[PDB]
Amino acid sequence: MADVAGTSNRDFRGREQRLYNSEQYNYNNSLNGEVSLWVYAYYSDGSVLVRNCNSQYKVGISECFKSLKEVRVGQNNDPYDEQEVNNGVYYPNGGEPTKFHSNAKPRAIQIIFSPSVNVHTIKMAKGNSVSIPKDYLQRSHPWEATGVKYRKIHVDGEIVGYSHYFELPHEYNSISLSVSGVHKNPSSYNVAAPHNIMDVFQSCDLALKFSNRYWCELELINHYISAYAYPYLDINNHKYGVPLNGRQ
Amino acid sequence: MADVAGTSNRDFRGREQRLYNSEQYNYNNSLNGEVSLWVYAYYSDGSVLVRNCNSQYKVGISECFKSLKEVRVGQNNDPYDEQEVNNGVYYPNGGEPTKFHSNAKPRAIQIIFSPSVNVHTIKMAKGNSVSIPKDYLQRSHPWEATGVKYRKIHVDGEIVGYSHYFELPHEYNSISLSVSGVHKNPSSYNVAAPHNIMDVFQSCDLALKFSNRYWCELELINHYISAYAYPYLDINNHKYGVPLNGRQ
Amino acid sequence: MADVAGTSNRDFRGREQRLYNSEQYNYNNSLNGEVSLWVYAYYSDGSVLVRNCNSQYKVGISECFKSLKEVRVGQNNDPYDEQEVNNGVYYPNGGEPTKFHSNAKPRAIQIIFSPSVNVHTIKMAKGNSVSIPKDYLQRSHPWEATGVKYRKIHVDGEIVGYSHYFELPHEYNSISLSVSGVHKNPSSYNVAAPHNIMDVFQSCDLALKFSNRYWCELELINHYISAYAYPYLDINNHKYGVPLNGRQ
Ligand SMILES: Nc1nc2c(ncn2[C@@H]2O[C@H](COP(=O)(O)OP(=O)(O)OP(=O)(O)O)[C@@H](O)[C@H]2O)c(=O)[nH]1
Ligand SMILES: Nc1nc2c(ncn2[C@@H]2O[C@H](COP(=O)(O)OP(=O)(O)OP(=O)(O)O)[C@@H](O)[C@H]2O)c(=O)[nH]1
Ligand SMILES: Nc1nc2c(ncn2[C@@H]2O[C@H](COP(=O)(O)OP(=O)(O)OP(=O)(O)O)[C@@H](O)[C@H]2O)c(=O)[nH]1
Ligand SMILES: Nc1ncnc2c1ncn2[C@@H]1O[C@H](COP(=O)(O)OP(=O)(O)OP(=O)(O)O)[C@@H](O)[C@H]1O
Ligand SMILES: Nc1ncnc2c1ncn2[C@@H]1O[C@H](COP(=O)(O)OP(=O)(O)OP(=O)(O)O)[C@@H](O)[C@H]1O
Ligand SMILES: Nc1ncnc2c1ncn2[C@@H]1O[C@H](COP(=O)(O)OP(=O)(O)OP(=O)(O)O)[C@@H](O)[C@H]1O
Repeated sequence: MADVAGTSNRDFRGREQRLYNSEQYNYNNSLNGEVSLWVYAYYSDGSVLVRNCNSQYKVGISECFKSLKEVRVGQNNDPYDEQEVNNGVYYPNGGEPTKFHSNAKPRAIQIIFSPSVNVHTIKMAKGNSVSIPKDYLQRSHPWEATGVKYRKIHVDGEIVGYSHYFELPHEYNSISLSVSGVHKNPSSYNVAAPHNIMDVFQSCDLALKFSNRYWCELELINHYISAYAYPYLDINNHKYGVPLNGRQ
Repeated sequence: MADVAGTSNRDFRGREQRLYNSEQYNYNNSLNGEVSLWVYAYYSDGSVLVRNCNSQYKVGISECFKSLKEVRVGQNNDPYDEQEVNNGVYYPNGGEPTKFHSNAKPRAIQIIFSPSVNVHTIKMAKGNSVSIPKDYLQRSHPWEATGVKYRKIHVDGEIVGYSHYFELPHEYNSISLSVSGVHKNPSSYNVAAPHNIMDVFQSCDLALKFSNRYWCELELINHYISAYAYPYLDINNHKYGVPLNGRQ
Repeated sequence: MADVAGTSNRDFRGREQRLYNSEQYNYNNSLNGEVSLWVYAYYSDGSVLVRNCNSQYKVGISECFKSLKEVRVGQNNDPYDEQEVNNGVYYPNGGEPTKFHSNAKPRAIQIIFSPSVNVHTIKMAKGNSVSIPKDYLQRSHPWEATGVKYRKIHVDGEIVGYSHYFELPHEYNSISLSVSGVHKNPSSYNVAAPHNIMDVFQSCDLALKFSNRYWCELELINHYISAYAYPYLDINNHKYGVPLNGRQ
């Protein structure tokens, strides 16, 4: 005898490796492929809650003020005091917690999409603590289209995902949050027109969700992001992901 | 320069105020606007759980027997005994709780929609304790269309919302509950036909939800309803809401 | 005369009984009828979690690794240790629980549909512990169509439901799970084309859900399955259900 490895056009092992990676990249971008969304809530103790949803055609996550708060499973969370925090955040002077600022409040949110999203379809409702998009329902558009703010996460010249990050450093940064994006579809075949619409309804049923609180960004990077070939952007602006298209 | 306030057609401050209010009322009723649903569960201790959802195009809430039960966050809820209540309510003589009637059972339900709902589209599945609409699945239509029972909440001659209220005073009033309504659309443009269908799918992702148990109706009126310009109807048939159209 | 019972074509009581049963069977199969899905998670202590959803047009259930785990309401569940189990199952050697195998892990899953499902529409995402269908998102089709594996549950010659059962006997059988099916529609009228599409969106709102952990299969058979005329298949391959069509 056979040709020698890495010297000719008959390194079929090499060609197959490149195709395997290209096939995965392009399958993900096909209408048969996943589109995925991660919402990361960063807490002052360094821990990070991730909410993930993976689905065909479109994907979303919807959270309220309470559901974004840090919960340390199987440890003390002062649940009564934190309900009083909630009452005090839903209306000023509306509660009697033993604290001014709950350390269970997120300090920042990172939204990441898989590279298979179309950024023009991204929608976000970053609402107030009682789940209104813009102060009062009567004046609220139920979302903002924020795609232009999404940064490409590049690795080795390939877009491995998209990130929108915003800090919540101020005491009044008390939010509810929903996010939605639609899978790429450069064809003119509408996946939700009658020929395929019921499948999109089924995709709502079939969407897989994951949630966990990791003790720190290092642990998240190591045992979640890297383990499962997900894209990420850390606090030092370091990009993580696996470039696949046309690559060995 | 200038004319004197409140004496001529050049009180532009006055005209702008009236337009600001009219714009909010009419924006809410546009296809860009919210439709909102509140389900209030009233408990014997005077507290009130609210479940709220705010979304474009259509909105709904789905609860089971268990999820409607009173939960006092961070206080004693006798969770084992209340699981035995559940077993005893799912099937007669099916549990061994230390009580005949759980005070965590709702005594009444009020369903309120924003004025932007079309009442003809309202659907409710008030089912039994195991989440069947009408005793057995084989004979169950999955909803009832109850719009004709909805009372207008009028303030200053304007409809600020719609209410359907039913008490659960009897021991056998053990329910599951889902409710759905569609945003007004007097146009013939179908928001869920192919030109806009994927946006309606995204609205399912983007819908914002809120839940809280207020200690009493007074507190709910003060720190939830009134604070956020929501419609309400209290036990004394008093109407709450903010009239906007054509008004200063 | 009157004729004597059970001797002539004028036993109208008999004819009405047969029609009542036939009407229920056939109503369930009409587009006005329910389609229902049950996911049973079997634990080593003999208890069984059921997740049920009942809805018009289509129905689904989506669970993650954590949500399928046994929770004994109001009893000790060692929540910190079980969070460490989760960390250790999401990534090998990723936690520090006091055990090798959590007895809260399901030992098997049974998926049952009502007889009103079309088995060709059934879709399942049996994913890994972090909610990816097939190891990595890039290579994952978001479901498998498993209808050919569904066994008919026959009683008295009638199909009363469909079952797909799989054991999780191995230590590596750590899963996430979503399942979806569409209600029979032998007509060519698309329930999700524009004439009726918004109603299918409302059905997503209106779907009723039920969850409970029964202490054993006997109790489930007695107080859930049999009580509510649901189909079932027990560990000894015994079929349960109520035959209705053309029957008294
Ligand atoms: N492209 C390129 N890579 C370099 C160069 N010098 C060092 N490198 C390293 O080599 C890596 C790329 O190697 P290859 O993947 O085999 O080069 P390629 O350009 O992708 O060529 P093909 O994969 O054969 O199409 C990069 O990640 C660099 O870190 C250089 O001059 N050009
Ligand atoms: N319309 C009306 N309001 C009265 C009358 N007497 C007292 N009021 C009070 O005045 C309020 C309405 O005042 P306005 O809003 O300025 O009157 P309006 O009829 O709405 O007239 P415009 O807003 O200028 O179109 C009501 O809420 C009443 O409580 C009356 O005779 N007619
Ligand atoms: N069909 C049938 N059933 C039998 C026979 N012998 C005993 N059985 C029992 O009788 C039951 C059926 O009785 P029926 O429902 O009145 O008989 P059928 O065949 O359904 O007749 P129709 O309901 O009048 O149309 C079955 O469940 C059997 O357990 C037999 O020879 N033929
Ligand atoms: N020294 C080099 N000279 C020329 N081309 C390079 C070199 N290093 C990498 N490349 C190529 O340039 C392209 C971009 O790779 P690069 O490593 O810059 O991506 P990146 O990970 O986004 O970089 P960075 O994260 O440092 O901004 C790839 O096709 C890669 O093969
Ligand atoms: N004394 C009055 N004489 C004439 N018109 C009035 C008077 N008070 C209010 N109105 C007008 O009548 C219309 C209805 O207002 P009204 O206060 O009756 O509404 P409402 O809040 O539903 O009343 P209620 O709650 O007492 O049934 C409004 O346009 C208002 O400006
Ligand atoms: N002894 C019998 N002789 C003839 N027909 C019978 C007899 N028993 C039942 N049947 C009929 O045969 C058909 C199938 O009934 P059968 O009891 O076999 O269904 P099944 O409950 O699926 O049976 P199994 O569970 O034992 O496999 C029905 O129409 C029934 O009336």
